[PDB]
Amino acid sequence: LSRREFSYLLTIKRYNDSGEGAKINRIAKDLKIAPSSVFEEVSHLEEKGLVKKKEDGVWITNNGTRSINYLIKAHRVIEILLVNIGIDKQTACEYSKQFDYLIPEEIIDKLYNYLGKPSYCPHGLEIPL
Amino acid sequence: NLSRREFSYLLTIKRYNDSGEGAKINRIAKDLKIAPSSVFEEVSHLEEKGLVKKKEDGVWITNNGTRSINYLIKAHRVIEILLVNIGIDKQTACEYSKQFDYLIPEEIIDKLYNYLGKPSYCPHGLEIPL
Amino acid sequence: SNLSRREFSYLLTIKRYNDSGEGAKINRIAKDLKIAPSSVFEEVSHLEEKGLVKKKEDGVWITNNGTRSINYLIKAHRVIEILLVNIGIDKQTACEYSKQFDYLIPEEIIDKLYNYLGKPSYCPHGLEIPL
Amino acid sequence: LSRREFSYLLTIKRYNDSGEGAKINRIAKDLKIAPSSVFEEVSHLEEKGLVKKKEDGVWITNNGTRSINYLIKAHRVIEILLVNIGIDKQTACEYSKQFDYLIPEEIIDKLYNYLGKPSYCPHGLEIPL
Ligand SMILES: [Zn+2]
Ligand SMILES: [Zn+2]
Ligand SMILES: [Zn+2]
Ligand SMILES: [Zn+2]
Ligand SMILES: [Zn+2]
Ligand SMILES: [Zn+2]
Ligand SMILES: [Zn+2]
Ligand SMILES: [Zn+2]
Ligand SMILES: [Zn+2]
Ligand SMILES: [Zn+2]
Ligand SMILES: [Zn+2]
Ligand SMILES: [Zn+2]
Ligand SMILES: [Zn+2]
Ligand SMILES: [Zn+2]
Repeated sequence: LSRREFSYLLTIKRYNDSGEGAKINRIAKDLKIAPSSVFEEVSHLEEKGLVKKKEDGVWITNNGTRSINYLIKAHRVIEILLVNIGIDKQTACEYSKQFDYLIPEEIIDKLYNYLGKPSYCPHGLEIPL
Repeated sequence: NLSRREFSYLLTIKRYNDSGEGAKINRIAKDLKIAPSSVFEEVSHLEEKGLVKKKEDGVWITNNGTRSINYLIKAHRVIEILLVNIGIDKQTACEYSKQFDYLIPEEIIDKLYNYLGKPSYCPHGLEIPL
Repeated sequence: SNLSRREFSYLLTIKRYNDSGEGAKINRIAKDLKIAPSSVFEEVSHLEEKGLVKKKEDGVWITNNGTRSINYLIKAHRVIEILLVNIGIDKQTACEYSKQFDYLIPEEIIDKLYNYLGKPSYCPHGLEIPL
Repeated sequence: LSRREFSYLLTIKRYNDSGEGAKINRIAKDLKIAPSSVFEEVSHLEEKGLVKKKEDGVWITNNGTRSINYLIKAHRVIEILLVNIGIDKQTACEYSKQFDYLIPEEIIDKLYNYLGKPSYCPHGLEIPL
C-alpha cells in the first residue's frame, strides 16, 4: 500500500461511511487528479482485493479497511517513537509520513508492543489494534 | 540524501583512494559488476552532491563523502540496536535495517542514538561512529 | 543545458514507450540500453530530481520539461553542426565534434546561434531542428 | 588541460612571475582547496610535464605557459562568436568558461579564421597567436 493508495482508500471510505459507493469523478475532484488516473488506480486496487465495484460506484473491502487501519497504526506508532526520542509533535507527523508506509510490518507490531500497546498518538487520535 | 547504491560507489572509491589511487571508472564498473557508462553518469551526480571529485587520475571521495559513508553506517547500526531491543533476531534486524536506514533523517538517527544510550557497537560487534 | 548525453539516451528510451501509451518499466529501459536495472533505478531517481521524469506505478513517464530538454539537446547538436559545416568542417567530423560539447552549451547561445544562422530547419544529415 | 588545472597554473605562474616557486600550502590558501588535494594534483601536473618541482617550490614550464595561452585563446575566440550572435559580453565571458576548454582544437582554429583572426576579445584583452 502506497501513501497515494492510502488517500484513495480514505476518500472512498468517506463516501461508503456516508452510504454511497465512491464515483470516479468525485474521487478525482476531491483529490485533484485526472479522472483517467483515478480509473486506472481503482482497477489496481480492485486487482489487489482492496475495493470492489458495484452499480453505484466503488466500495472498500474488509481487506481494504484492514490496510487502512494498518497504515494508520504505522503512522501513529512511529510518531510516538519520534516524540519519545525528542522530536517536536508536528515534525514527528511529517517525518513519519515520509517512511511509515515503508517499514516492515514485524517492526510496526514489535514497536507497538515495545511502546506499551498505546491507545492514542501524540495528537490524541486512536491507534488501531 | 544518500542511496545504498551510492553507498556502494563511495565505499569502492574509498578503497582505491585509501591506497593513494584515484578510482578509475572502468575498475569501479568491474568491482560493482555494472557498465562503465553507468559509472561515468552516476559519478557526475555524486560530484554535483559534493561527495566526490572527478580528476585526471580518476575519482576521489571528498570529506562530505566520507561523512556520508559514516552517517549511513551509524544509521544502519543504531537501527539494528533498536530492532534487537524490540525482539527481532540480529540477522533479520540487519536485513530489515538495510531496507530503510538510508531513508531516515539525520535528526531522527542522532536522537535515536542518544535515546539508546550512545551505544558503541552494533549487535554484530561492529563500531558505531560518533 | 544541464542534461547529459547519457541522460538523453534514457529519455529517448522512456519516450518511445510513452509515445506508445505505456510507462517505461525499469527493466525494459535497462535491456534496451544494455545496462543494469539497479543503475537504471538509480539514474531514474536523479532524473526525477531534475523534474525530467515522473516514476509512477505504470513505470516511468517523461515530463513536459523532459520532452523540452530532449528537443533542446537536438537543437543544440544540429545548430552547432550547421555552424561547423559553414566554417569548413566536414559533416561527419562535425557530427562527432558537436557531440563533445553540444550538451554543455546554455539555452541562450543555442537560440541566438539558431537565429544568427537563419533559423535552419534541418541539419546537414537532413534531420529536423526543433524551434 | 582542464579548467581546474588551469587555475593551478595561473596561481603557480603568479608566484613564478614575481620570482619564486609556489608553495603547496599557499596554492591551497589561494585556491581554497585542501593541501592534500593540491599536493596530489601538482604531482600529476608534474607527470604531465607542465610543472617542475624543486626545493624552493613548484615552477611553471614553457609547456605550462603554453597551455595557459592556448586556453586563453579559446576563451577569447569563443567570446567574439558569442558577442557576434547577440550575447552580452559579460554573459559571454561567463558562458564561455562553461565549455571553452572542452572544444576540439580544430574548431577554435577554424573559428579564429572565420572571425578574421581577431587580435582582441570584446573586453580588449589581446588574443595569443
Ligand atoms: Zn496502485
Ligand atoms: Zn500524524
Ligand atoms: Zn500485524
Ligand atoms: Zn498523531
Ligand atoms: Zn546517485
Ligand atoms: Zn589534473
Ligand atoms: Zn594521482
Ligand atoms: Zn548490519
Ligand atoms: Zn550490525
Ligand atoms: Zn543523470
Ligand atoms: Zn549529428
Ligand atoms: Zn546532423
Ligand atoms: Zn572572458
Ligand atoms: Zn574577454
